Amino acid sequence: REILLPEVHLNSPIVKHKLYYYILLGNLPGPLHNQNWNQIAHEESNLAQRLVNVRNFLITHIPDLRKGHWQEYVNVILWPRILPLIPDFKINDQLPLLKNWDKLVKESCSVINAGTSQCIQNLSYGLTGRGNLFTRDIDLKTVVAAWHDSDWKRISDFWIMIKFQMRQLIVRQTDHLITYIENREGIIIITPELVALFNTLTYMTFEIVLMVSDMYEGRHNILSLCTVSTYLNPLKKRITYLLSLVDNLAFQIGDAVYNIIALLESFVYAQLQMSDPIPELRGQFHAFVCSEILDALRGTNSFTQDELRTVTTNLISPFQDLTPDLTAELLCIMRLWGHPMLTASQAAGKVRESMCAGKVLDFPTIMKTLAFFHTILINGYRRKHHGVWPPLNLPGNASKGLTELMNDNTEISYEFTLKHWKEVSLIKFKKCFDADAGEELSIFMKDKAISAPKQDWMSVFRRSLPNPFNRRLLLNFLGDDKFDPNVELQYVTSGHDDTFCASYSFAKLTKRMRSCQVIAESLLANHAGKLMKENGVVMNQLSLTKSLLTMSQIGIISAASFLTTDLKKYCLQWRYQTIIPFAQSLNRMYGYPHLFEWIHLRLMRSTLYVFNPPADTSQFDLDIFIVSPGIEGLCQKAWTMISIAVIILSATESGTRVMSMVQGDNQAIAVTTRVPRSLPTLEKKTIAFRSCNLFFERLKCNNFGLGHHLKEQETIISSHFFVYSKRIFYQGRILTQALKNASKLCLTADVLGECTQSSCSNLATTVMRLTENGVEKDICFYLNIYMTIKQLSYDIIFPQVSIPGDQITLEYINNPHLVSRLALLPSQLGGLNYLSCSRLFNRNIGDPVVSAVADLKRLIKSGCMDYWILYNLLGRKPGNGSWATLAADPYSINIEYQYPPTTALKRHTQQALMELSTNPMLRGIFSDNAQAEENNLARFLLDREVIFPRVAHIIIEQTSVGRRKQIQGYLDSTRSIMRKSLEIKPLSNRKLNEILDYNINYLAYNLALLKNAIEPPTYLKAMTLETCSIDIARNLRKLSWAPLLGGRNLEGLETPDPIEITAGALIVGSGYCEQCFTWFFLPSGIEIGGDPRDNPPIRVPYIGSRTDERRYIRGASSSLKAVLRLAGVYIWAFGDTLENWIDALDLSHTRVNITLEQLQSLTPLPTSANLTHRLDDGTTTLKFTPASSYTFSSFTHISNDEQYLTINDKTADSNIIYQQLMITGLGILETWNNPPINRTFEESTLHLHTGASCCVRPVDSCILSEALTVKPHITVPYGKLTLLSQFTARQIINAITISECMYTKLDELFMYCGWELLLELSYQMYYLRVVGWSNIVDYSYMILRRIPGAALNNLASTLSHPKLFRRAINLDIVAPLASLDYIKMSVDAILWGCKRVINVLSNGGDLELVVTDRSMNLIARKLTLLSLIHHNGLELPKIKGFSPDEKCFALTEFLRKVVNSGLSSIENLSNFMYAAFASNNYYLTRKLLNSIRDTESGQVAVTCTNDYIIWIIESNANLEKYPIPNSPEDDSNFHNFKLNAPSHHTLRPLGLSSTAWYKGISCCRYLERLKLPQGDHLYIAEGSGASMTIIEYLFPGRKIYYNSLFSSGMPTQFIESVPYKLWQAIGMTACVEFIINRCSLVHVDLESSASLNQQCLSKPIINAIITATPHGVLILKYSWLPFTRFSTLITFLWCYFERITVLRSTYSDPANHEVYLITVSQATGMAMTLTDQGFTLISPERINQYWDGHLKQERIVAEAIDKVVLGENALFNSSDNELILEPVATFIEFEQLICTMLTTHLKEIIDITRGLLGKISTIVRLLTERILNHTIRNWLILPPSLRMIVKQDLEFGIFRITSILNSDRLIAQLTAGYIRKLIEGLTRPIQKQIWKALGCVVYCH
Amino acid sequence: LKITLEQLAKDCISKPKMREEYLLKINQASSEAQLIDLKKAIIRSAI
Ligand SMILES: [Zn+2]
Ligand SMILES: [Zn+2]
Repeated sequence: REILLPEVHLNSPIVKHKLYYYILLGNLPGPLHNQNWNQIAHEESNLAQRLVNVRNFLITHIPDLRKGHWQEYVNVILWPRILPLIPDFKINDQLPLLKNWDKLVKESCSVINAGTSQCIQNLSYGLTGRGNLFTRDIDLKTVVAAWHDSDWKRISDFWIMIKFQMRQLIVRQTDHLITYIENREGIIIITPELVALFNTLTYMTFEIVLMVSDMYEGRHNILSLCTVSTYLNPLKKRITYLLSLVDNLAFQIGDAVYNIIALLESFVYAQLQMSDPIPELRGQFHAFVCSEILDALRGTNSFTQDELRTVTTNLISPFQDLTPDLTAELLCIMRLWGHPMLTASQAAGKVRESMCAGKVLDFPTIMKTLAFFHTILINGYRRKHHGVWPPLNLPGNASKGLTELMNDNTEISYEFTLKHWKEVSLIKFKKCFDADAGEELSIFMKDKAISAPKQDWMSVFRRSLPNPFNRRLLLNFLGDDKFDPNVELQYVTSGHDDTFCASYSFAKLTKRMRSCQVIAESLLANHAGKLMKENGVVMNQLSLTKSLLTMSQIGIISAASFLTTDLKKYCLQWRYQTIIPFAQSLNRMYGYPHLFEWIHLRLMRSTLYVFNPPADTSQFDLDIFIVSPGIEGLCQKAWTMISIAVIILSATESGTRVMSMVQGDNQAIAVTTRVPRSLPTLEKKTIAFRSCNLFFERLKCNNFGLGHHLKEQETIISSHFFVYSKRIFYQGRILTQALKNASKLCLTADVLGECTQSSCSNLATTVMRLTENGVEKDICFYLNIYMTIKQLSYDIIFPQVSIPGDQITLEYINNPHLVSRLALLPSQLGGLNYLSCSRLFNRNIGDPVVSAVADLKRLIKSGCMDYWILYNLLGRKPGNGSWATLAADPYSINIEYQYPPTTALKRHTQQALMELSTNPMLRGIFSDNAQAEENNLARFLLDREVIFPRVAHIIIEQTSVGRRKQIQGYLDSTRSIMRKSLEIKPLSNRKLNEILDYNINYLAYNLALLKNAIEPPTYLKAMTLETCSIDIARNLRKLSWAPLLGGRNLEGLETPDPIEITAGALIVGSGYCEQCFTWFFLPSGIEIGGDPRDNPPIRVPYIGSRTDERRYIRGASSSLKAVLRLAGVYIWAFGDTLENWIDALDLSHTRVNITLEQLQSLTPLPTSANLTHRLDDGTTTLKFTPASSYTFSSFTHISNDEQYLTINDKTADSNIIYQQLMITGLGILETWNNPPINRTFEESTLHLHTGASCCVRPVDSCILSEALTVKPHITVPYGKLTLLSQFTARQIINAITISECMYTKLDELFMYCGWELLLELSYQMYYLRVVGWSNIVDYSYMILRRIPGAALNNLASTLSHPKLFRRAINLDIVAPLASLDYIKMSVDAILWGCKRVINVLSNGGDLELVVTDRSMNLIARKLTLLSLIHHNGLELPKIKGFSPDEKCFALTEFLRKVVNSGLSSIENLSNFMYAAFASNNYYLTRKLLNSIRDTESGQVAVTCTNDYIIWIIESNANLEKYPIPNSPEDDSNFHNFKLNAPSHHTLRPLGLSSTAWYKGISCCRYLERLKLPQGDHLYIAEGSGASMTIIEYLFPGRKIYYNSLFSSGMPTQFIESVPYKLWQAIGMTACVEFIINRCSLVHVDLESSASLNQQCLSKPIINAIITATPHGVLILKYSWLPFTRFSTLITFLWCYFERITVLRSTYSDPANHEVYLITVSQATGMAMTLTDQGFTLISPERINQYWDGHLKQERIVAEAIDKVVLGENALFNSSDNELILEPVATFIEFEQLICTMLTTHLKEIIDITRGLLGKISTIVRLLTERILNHTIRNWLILPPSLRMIVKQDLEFGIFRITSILNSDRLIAQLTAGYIRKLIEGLTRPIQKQIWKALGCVVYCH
Repeated sequence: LKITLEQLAKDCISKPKMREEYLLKINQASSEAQLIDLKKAIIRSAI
């Protein structure tokens, strides 16, 4: 009662000892002990008394008390299952509680039914419209009616009731009877340790009833969920058949059933691998497992042939005619029969069968794998060290290894090291290498199992004829004195004693050996564990999932054969004399002798034991007993390294392109070939099969040599059948491993800190894994609703601390609307619902509060009987709160009940522990007044002008008190250890009551959220009409946190919500949506299970993108890194004041007490970190497996080809929302193709518009000065500047093994790019035959033409459509002369670069090699001079030698040789031999760049009707030509193909918005080139006050026709010009029908994204019929960015009208132009095009004219833009335009005027410093905008160099200040001392506007 | 291993007479090479 209720789900095994002990303590009608009973009876139990009462009850109560032979009266504890299933207590009158439960839940559902359906339907419309389809109806009410008012539930309910009764009885027992339920048809007896059942009688101990209750509730959950239409009748029928049959059999036999169930586990894979393509694997594993089942069945005497045959047939029957995923689910539920009961004897006997069995080892094999361990270690250490290898690595024969050593080759090929023995002998007895010990204070703060001393039995159990220990490693260590992590190790490795007896359960042993064990494992996994090869497990999650899916893919192309080895006994098979090679090697590698093996040694002279049959046995005894054999789970890291070694060896012993993954003992291998690419799949799979068979035979042979009885029980092979950690991978996708997690849908969470809240939490997360794979999302939403409802009911009726007094439970159980309005609001903002909507499509978070109000607005505006609760949330009484509470977590709304008790319990436990300390000065690590200082520092950091909780948390984390709290937080929280802590009773009495009544007070609070409170007037309007969540979230957070800080209102956070912002629309076939920018593609692809060659694309796997934007006398990392990050954040990268830096230094000086005091006036290297979002913490623990699902986010083809951000380094300010948007699109698409599907659905796209944003909220940046001068207190033990070009080339080509900072450049960039590439490759030359010029160019190009990814990034993010490509094609760096291409250019550049260097290499050893320890620069010089001799040599051979000076001597000799044969000036030969140094690339590069920020002319060194037509074809022009559709976008290169180049807009010279009429005059020119008959002039859907007018001005017709898409509300400019001259004298058929009911030309224009068929065919139909109502020619705007569609569109047009001629523009910037184009029936011609999709084109060569004309136009428009940014004109056509159709003057002192504006704005700024809106962002942005307009107006006053500067800046580099330093001309200086930074301070539409304005001005004068 | 071939052949062929004859050959043969050959032949006979 007082604390710590017992558990609810067992984490302890079930034995056969203790249950028998109970049931034979009394007379309840073989065993492993036959000793005595009355001894136990009077042996002080009182359970004898209780069970005497039980037997009295039973005997006197039943009639069959004394009869013949029990034939009426049978007790079957032999696992009755059909009996628990049978009506043991099925009498229909349930306890009135459960009926109330049903009433409440059902009523809540009937209430909230209609609303949630509308919520989901409106969610569907909002995203695309009517999702969640099947190829029938669902509803919440249908969910509950088919989930809970269907059969197979009453049993679960019954056992839940029994479980609760037993729990409460155990509680009462702890407080210090039984319950007797007499009734018709049964009798119930419940004891605190045993329960009885009868109606045919049985007994159940505590753990047993728990197991069976869990089993039943899980089974009910599974079958019930399968009743939902998602994964329907197949699995339902199969699971029910299998359940009935296997339960029957379990009764029929006994424990043996479990074995076949064990075999049934692995059985699925067999049934699953019957892949008809590749044979012999089916008949391998299927047959093996079926025969093994036959054996493990017959072994226990069932029947001979008929029963065996038929029962095996029936156990196989539930697997036929299924798909793989269903089988996987059926597996994960096939484990559903309760963990069997144990018996000590059998387990001890098996592990004895693993005792001595033979010293059969193959010395050659163990030596070979030793050599490979050596080479792996050496290669790895050389890799990361990036210097030399170990101090001594060459003891032995062969000067070739000695060459490898003295030369320091970073590589030792496996092929090589196979050819030798003892590749090194790192074995001595002197010293230590490359490591040290005594660190990582974490481990000892964690406790593991620990056994008793020598005298064990009397301590381990009762029933003797004696002393107990009951100790704990954690208590002992925390209460240990003079502990030294070092001296313990030498005490261990020294003289052993007989005080060590390890026990078996898990395994445990004495304190000192377990301590040294964990120490050694920490050392290994800390230093040596890092060196990993052949396995992708470096990073936590992304690397794992990515590597896995890439393996399963690289199996296939548009060569797959895996096999996997899995079991645990593998670990307990090794022996000493096959480990001491590696043990000794590693031991000597880390110094101290004979350490890494000692376990075996002890196990030599020791015995073990897993309750004991006593005759006489108390000491060393031979044999339920183990005598000195491996081990269950200790030290297994060495096992991992050795498995790595052996897999490498067996691989390289044959031609094996091997790839590996391994966790614990379960591992999976893929092997690959070089199969010829024309043979059918069968042949390729056959070659792969032969290869993996060779590898597998060799692997088995080598393992047996090493000794491993590896069998077919553990090794399964196939072509496409990966497995890893219970997650299977099949033909490039993760299988839907859902239903097992479905079986985790419990009723109450872990008991430690149990509370309603936490319970629902698990629910959500559990349902969340269910959301991830398989089942449709809506079902998951509904299921979460149902589960929270049911669980809230279960907790509100019969609580575990039930109180009859209060009325809160009364008002809850009385109305159902209340529980609904508590289970339908985001739990972060109060309530029991954890992320219904948003998390449904993303694992990320953003801000919970904005997502919470997104949920709330969605529900309300959809209708869930909620409107007034919002205002109540607003005017909610703000909770107590504190500086520190806000501190330790941001995103935090101050509410009373948001910390579950388990947190407070953890805190109290850890603090009580830290109260125990007799250690070294770690005592100071705990002080009582800590939390006061914590809140004090939170105040100091947070009671200022502008305060940010994110930086608050980061600083408080990295500071002095931070790591202190961290240490005191990294303790265990196990029930045992927290119970032991609570055995220190004095926590308090108050908090005791608090935790004792938690859920009650929580429900009382939320009940106080009854019908609305009073709505204050301000907020009433302030929040009404749900405009946008973010402002609501801002106001809510402000109002809530108010009572502490008040006036200040924190911001600087709250990125938006995905579903709130994004609107999007799906498209299939011909779809028209919201008028216009990301998009996802999905071609007509057949799902998994078809044909590898017919998968339309090359299957490319995308991953939830999680990037890490990571770009000196001592440099080794320590707490010094912590202070680095501290200062970097605390300075904000803008706030640089003496106060601020003094304070940062001070917080440092208090933090680092690691070395001596740190007094540096300015920590030099701390770099800027607030310019970015590089602020977070994580990545510490071992694993996190449950990745995700992918079955159609595989053929996905994303592309960011539309503008979202420009040339910039947003650095996770937008990548976060970008990451969310990508994952959200993927989830939308998958959900749209979730269930079993085909290619039946056709090519489909998804276009997400980001335009609909009710608020966007542009970012801001400013400063403040904090001052409250309080501090924590502690002292414990812890000229020309092409250098930018040089560094840029260095970093870039360094990355290949993002155009900012490459914008101010020269061709020297690619010069040095080529230089670095040539340098590296030249060292790789090693004088292989390459003559100077041509062969070096060829080999360079060949080594370049590979590894695309990095080249992709470079191309996209630098060679983009802005001036960079313009400059490039102007300098002839590239060459564009069918190539509709963008990528090849990239590599050409590099090649060109290299080639250019050759020319300088022709004469001159200049270019001053640069490097970013002196041996490094020496070998760099060596590499360079090697390159030089390789080029300009070509007269004599040369030899390799040493690195330091040998090649230098060879160079001097070869120079003296070439003294008589050269090209250069001959003296410079000596000067040929005649090196710059840096610190780190990124810092120096960005610092030097920001040092170029002085007004400079480095840009100087960088310094109408001429379009035409491509007259495609004529009448009957049939001559289909070859498609050559080679196209861009191989992989998703970054967002630059046509995004931004607005400077073109000056060539449409008027000041209006339409500006399209320029195109009008062009097309009218081309029209006048042609004759055209009487006019009707139809302009379909366009003309919006735009072009059309000019046409009549040049071509009048009769009876004009106008259309546009009708919106909420007419052509403007048309009326604005002509009608005076006039008066002088989304839908398919309705709109086109209005047109047909209402000759000459028509005008049409739109655009959408990729869909390989047309969707506006109605308009060609329009033209056909309108000219029918002649040769009236069309005008049709289009573009071949997706040239396929363009060719398809021209072929479709070619239907009727011949002589089609397209004409290009002259105003669109360098970009794929927006060119203007001029059978039997419509659908049949469309079909002609459809079947002409593949090979049908009429543009085989005209592409030549198009593209040379495009480059012409590009040059012309660039020249023209520079002409009009100057004084010249493009007239004789602007006047034709004007016919039809800030004002400030200019002075030289406009710069003085700008100074005036600056001074006035700064005065406003300093003045203001001294729903709502912004503060300094608004005024500063308006200042800059005003300055911009003023400059564009005063343009004509000009120091022209400055005009060129700002020309570039507006051309991407927007608005660097001109008059920087002259802001000098005192108070306006000191009041804001950051004037420089402020002066050092971009939206597309604004850019188009300013370009048009500049053009208007330059035309005006 | 018997029912292995049985389930496989049932999963492969459709003709009644051929199904019957094949199952007959399966349920009586006792030379393992003949079982492997049955597997190969029947899995080849699916066109
Ligand atoms: Zn759109
Ligand atoms: Zn908004």
